[PDB]
Amino acid sequence: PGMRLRSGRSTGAP
Amino acid sequence: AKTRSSRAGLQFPVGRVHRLLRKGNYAERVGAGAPVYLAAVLEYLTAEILELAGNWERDNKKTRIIPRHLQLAVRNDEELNKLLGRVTIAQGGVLPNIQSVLLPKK
Amino acid sequence: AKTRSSRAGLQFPVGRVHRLLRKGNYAERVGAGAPVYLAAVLEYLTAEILELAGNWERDNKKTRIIPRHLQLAVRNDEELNKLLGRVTIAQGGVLPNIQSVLLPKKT
Amino acid sequence: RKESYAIYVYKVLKQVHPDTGISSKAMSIMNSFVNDVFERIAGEASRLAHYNKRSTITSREIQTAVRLLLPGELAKHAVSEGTKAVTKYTSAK
Amino acid sequence: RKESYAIYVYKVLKQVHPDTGISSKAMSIMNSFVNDVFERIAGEASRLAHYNKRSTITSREIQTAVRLLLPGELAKHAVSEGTKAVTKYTSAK
Amino acid sequence: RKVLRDNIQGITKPAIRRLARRGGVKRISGLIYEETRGVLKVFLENVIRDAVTYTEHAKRKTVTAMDVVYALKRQGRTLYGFGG
Amino acid sequence: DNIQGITKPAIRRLARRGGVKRISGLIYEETRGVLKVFLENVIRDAVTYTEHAKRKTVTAMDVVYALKRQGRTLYGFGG
Amino acid sequence: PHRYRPGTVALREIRRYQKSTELLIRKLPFQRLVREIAQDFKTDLRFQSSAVMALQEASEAYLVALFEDTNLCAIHAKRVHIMPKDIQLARRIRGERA
Amino acid sequence: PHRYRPGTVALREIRRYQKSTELLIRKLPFQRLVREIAQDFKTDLRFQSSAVMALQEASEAYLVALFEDTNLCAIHAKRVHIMPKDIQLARRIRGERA
DNA sequence: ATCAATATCCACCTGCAGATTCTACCAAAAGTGTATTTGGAAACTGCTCCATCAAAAGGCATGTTCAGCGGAATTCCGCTGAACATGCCTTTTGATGGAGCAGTTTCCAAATACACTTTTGGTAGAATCTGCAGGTGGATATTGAT
DNA sequence: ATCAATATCCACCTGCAGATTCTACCAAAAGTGTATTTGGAAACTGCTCCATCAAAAGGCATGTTCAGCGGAATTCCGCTGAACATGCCTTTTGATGGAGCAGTTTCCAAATACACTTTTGGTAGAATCTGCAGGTGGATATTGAT
Repeated sequence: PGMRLRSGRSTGAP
Repeated sequence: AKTRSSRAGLQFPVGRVHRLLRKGNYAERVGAGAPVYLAAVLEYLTAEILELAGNWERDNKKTRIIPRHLQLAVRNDEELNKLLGRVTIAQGGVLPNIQSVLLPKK
Repeated sequence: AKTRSSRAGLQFPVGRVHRLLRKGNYAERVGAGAPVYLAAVLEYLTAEILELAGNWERDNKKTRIIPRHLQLAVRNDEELNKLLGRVTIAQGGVLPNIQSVLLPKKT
Repeated sequence: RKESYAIYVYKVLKQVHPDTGISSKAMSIMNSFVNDVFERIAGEASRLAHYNKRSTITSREIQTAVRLLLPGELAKHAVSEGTKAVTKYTSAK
Repeated sequence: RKESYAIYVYKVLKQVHPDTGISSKAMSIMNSFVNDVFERIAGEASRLAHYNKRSTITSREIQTAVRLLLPGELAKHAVSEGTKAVTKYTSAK
Repeated sequence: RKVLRDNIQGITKPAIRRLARRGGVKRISGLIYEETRGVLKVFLENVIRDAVTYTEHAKRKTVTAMDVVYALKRQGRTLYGFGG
Repeated sequence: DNIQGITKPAIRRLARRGGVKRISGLIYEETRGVLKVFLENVIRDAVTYTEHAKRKTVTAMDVVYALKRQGRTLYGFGG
Repeated sequence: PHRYRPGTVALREIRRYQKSTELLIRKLPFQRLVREIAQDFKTDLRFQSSAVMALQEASEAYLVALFEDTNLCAIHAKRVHIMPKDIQLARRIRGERA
Repeated sequence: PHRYRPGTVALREIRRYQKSTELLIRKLPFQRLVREIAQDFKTDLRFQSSAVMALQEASEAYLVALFEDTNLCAIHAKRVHIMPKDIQLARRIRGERA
């Protein structure tokens, strides 16, 4: 799980 | 052989980032954690922008991101806009905006 | 033994400047011309601003240059004013200047 | 040759909008974007170390540099992500 | 020990105006002045060298730097003083 | 010792007029003073925020004049006279 | 001249993109003057990079660089 | 004889141009003006087609933004007309003038 | 019973303050504002006397330079009375707003 | 146009903080001098891609006309500057205790320095593929005259 | 409220410039293993200078009163820019020798890197020096009432 964007979404996946 | 970006769990080139720091005359020495921390920060801000630019892409019913979208993404976002407040995105237009004192009448 | 400075005909220290360019991390190496040339441009500029300040001092019937003299000198010279356009000289005040519309009368 | 962050920019794109493409012109802007920020952060990093008479930059600098360069929330998220990439990177082998 | 340009500013002061002094606050401004321009020129020089994939800062980089940074006249005279100084220095041995 | 509050009011009406004077201002509206303190407060918050960031990075508990000087230069307000 | 080649209709379009609804006739001349001062400051620096690199061709980077130090960074023509 | 009242079309164009991204100055005239101005810094020069485009892009964005601030000054003085003095006051505050 | 017309003393003041270079804000007061603002950003902080001086110096040179722009903005609107809208139009153009 | 009321200008005066004047130690500069390494100018050359010529392309220049905007004139309400009385709190001088910045010696985790091996991101000539810009059309929203 | 001249919109269509996927060779990286080196935290602690409380007085903030005149609302008209249609000249689009920007090779002046040897800019501190800040008083404005 990658990074958390301000919007709440994340990279997920590697 | 496993790459550092993998160890750091990043998309960005941790090696490259690291290579650029040293060959950039920023300091005598470069800690091993610097490029890692940095690569992350660059990847993260990159995601942040594509994220919003992508949104602008669908708003205008388009599947491919072009400069306009990037402009719309950055200027429509108080923080990214401040970050790039003295940057000009070539082929990025301007946000639609007409000073109220200048429209119609009743 | 001769200071590289005297060799170049300069008052400013060529060695110190050569030194600081290294420690400053501006490039891998630093040719010997660099410090000579830079120390000069620096020495030339201080002479330029001191010439003007000293005059400002004189104009004010003062023997000792102070910040205000430095400000008057700089802000009264198109070129220096620009070179320092985003610099603030502590204790330097501003140039006497009042917009016309603000003055009394007409005729 | 001429390196660019293009592929990585692209890999990150698909992580967020898997069905969205990107024009070359746009890619060119993202690269200018990355190179820019890189430079700003690296530069600030550099200064900090010089101010404090330090020879090594080192994730401390990169971080303080982020705090100094990135706006509000944008910086909050940035600092964690970085602090995370360095931990994950460290806790391995 | 804390270094300064104070004596060199002073020498020069006595050259242009033999009977004029300078208060410490004034001298301090002067000290900031030099370090300031010192930094800016070195910086421009730094970047010029990189843009051109060179690892050395020669008098030449410094010169172009002085041209990009100083306004019209000041630059023409700075370059003069510079070229002249290097030349004399060279033929010094 | 003592809780610090409402000091932006230490930026008295008099002090603010003087400033507009050195600035060439002849007539001042009654609403200027509050607007001014608000503007001064943002300026001080940004400059101090940056200065203190330097301090913490140096692991000191004392904000130095260099901290402020480095802070000012970041914001494009380079100051001469304090070691900077 | 060539500066007059930057026509009224173009300055009108530019102005429009910036929200301008009414344009005083004396504007066009004033605009060209401003645009000239702009190009002079940028080109001057850009060419100074060109010369420093012993070239006879101003490059996009030569421009991207001038612009950057003019404090007007441009994304799109080279990192 | 249909006939839009003054300001209706200008308002139309404002809508239009704030939507698109294309440069609004004709390329060749611009291309001439650039070379002409550069010819005073170095004789016999060549410009990559990209350097010109970058240069034009920087300029239009500059002017456009300068019109925005100019409009602000005009509106400030309770007008709806950008005048030379408006551009002047704006460039002045910007630090480009004095 | 003497009495100067409104504006006479004001003009006297501009000429006066434009002649001196001493700080116009009370020192002790300014120091607290700084210690307050600073304190809400981080606790148990200390200040070198000279650091407070630097902040005052920066601040006043800032506020003064801002007032000139404001003053121009009012005059632009054909007033001699600076108002908040003036300070605001200036900061917007300057790029502190925008 | 004179007149009284005050502020401004100015040369003189002098106690004093701040600057100039040594004395003396000296660590850190800075310079002198073989040794080793090498960045980059110099000459040579192929391949872009840039300046140029030319025919297809479509936007700018010109003049009539008049709507509506800017600026002059007028007017009045009330806000803001000048003047004054009252007294608070900042500023100045000082002495103090101790936080905390700063110097110094120690010393190991971490970085630089190769050496070698593995991979990978960039160039490419080639084939293949697709988001979407214009274009048509027919519906309907907008503006403006009546 | 009533058309009607137009602009704007939306659904649908498809050609292709531009994005994509491909096979492929490869210098340049990026990773990896070994040896050497040092930058900077740690512990100790000298001593700068910061927070503070003390005390006093007068500089200057505060609050008020009062009315001059600036701002802003308003009416108004002279005129300047906006809209528009007529006429075509300049810019745009595509094809082509060739001037240079780059890729490779070369080798020499110049830049390390290291060792001492020498000179100097900082500084500590007791010390005499001196420009001028701020007090003074009178001569010359400058200002506002008449």
